[PDB]
Amino acid sequence: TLNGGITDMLTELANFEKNVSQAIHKYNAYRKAASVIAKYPHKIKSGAEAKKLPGVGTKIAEKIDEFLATGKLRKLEKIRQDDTSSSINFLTRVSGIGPSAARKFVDEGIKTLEDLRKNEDKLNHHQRIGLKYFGDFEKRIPREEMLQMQDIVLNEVKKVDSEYIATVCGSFRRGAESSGDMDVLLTHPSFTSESKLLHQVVEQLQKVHFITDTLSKGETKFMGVCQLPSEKEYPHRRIDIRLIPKDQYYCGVLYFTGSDIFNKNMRAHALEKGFTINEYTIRPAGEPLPVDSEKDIFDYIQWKYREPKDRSE
DNA sequence: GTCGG
DNA sequence: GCTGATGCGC
DNA sequence: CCGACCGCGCATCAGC
Ligand SMILES: Nc1ncnc2c1ncn2[C@H]1C[C@H](O)[C@@H](COP(=O)(O)CP(=O)(O)OP(=O)(O)O)O1
Ligand SMILES: [Mn+2]
Ligand SMILES: [Mn+2]
Ligand SMILES: [Mn+2]
Ligand SMILES: [Mn+2]
Ligand code: NA
Repeated sequence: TLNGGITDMLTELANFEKNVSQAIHKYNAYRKAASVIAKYPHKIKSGAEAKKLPGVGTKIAEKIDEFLATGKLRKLEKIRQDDTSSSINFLTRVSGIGPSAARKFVDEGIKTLEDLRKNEDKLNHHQRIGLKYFGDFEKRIPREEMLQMQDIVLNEVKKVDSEYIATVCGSFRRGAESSGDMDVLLTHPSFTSESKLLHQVVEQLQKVHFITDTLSKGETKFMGVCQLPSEKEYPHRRIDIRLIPKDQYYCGVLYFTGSDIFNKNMRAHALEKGFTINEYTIRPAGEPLPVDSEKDIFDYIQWKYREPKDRSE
């Protein structure tokens, strides 16, 4: 809230570069700037003050100067008013509609939610589900509901087999008071880096009607929809489940706890210490080093350990 | 769009 | 009917 | 001043 007007501005520019310009590196540049400014403990008075921060450069400092002077950004004003930009931006809020589908739709005059309904036969399964739950998927999930969801998943998992271990990661594990979705990391002793495990868990969650819909499902990843049992229905929620080798659990939990900016910052700092981190391993790239805890990974790269609650960048 | 090389 | 190409979310 | 900034699992379909 300290520099919220600035970070909101940079976030809206990011979304434009992602959805309309299809410029993913600019999208990420804007987000890294919004992130670093969010962390800045002073109220920003000038573009030059902001330019001191790593990731804020010449062009953002200028935009910051204009925002500070006028209270707005002319570039954003023009985008908002541009029918094609505005429509593409909008359509990409449907899960399953990305920059390419959005732009194709808009070129054919499909431009609003109603139009998508009028044309559901042009949508694939994922997009039809995105449309069906459009409002629900933009609602946040209160931590109290996440706690009930956790209990359902952790118990139904234990029903299928007691050696399974499910861990809710993402913003929940970082202790956020609300979450955009539910991210679940799954392990079983029989699946290691050598050695239907996911399908058994998915189908049970379907059996007790927690999982309502499927977006994508394979041997190691499930993307779908779930809903707490009900009164007014609870909203339908996005749920992601990943099955990962048990001996790669801690790299996995580190990664899927995030945040995504934190992961970016860690993989870059890793390189600055001779290491390379991914979702599965940490390597000097040579053999995967041994890991028994998240802190093991912090140690290797000489960072002070950070509890999950301190990785929300 | 930014920054280290 | 198959599959390389690519989109999507992450 | 110029390139790196992750790369992958899963679904779809244009082009044979
Ligand atoms: N592009 C990316 N680069 C690096 N790491 C990435 C990533 N996308 C996702 N991740 C990682 C970190 C997230 O915390 C985690 C879950 O990704 P997520 O898409 O569920 C976002 P989350 O952090 O859970 O907040 P929320 O909005 O859902 O409440 O997976
Ligand atoms: Mn999440
Ligand atoms: Mn989300
Ligand atoms: Mn997720
Ligand atoms: Mn990857
Ligand atoms: Na979308």
